[PDB]
Amino acid sequence: NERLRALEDIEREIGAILQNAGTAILELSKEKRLLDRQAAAFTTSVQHVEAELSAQIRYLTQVATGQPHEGSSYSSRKDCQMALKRVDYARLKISDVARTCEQML
Amino acid sequence: ERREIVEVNKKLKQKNQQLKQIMDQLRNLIWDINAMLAMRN
Repeated sequence: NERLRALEDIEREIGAILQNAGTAILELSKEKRLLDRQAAAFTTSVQHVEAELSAQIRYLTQVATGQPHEGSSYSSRKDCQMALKRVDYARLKISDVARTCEQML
Repeated sequence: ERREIVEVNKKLKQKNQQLKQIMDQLRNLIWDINAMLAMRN
């Protein structure tokens, strides 16, 4: 759950770091203010993105041997399907009884 | 007099027939529910 958001934020930060490095290079090579701080921030963000990528790659490696988490609660799915079918059949029978009663009265 | 009694009896018989027709479906639904919920698990 949180690892997905972490990887998404890491990718967004890598993109932002690339953009900041490009902008800092442009501002520094245009003419010769904040170019030094911009380059420092860009280098720091690039290093942080690299560290985050290395940490995510150095994960616990849950299985890496076969198809893990086999069985997605299919029994519960089938039970819920049968319950819904029972409810639908009950509704149909109740509607039939109601039509019979309306024809009676 | 007697004709009114005969007509009332005919109407009562028709109502009883409709009542039995409704009760058939009622008991059918009761059996279906009580037998389907029993096979659970």
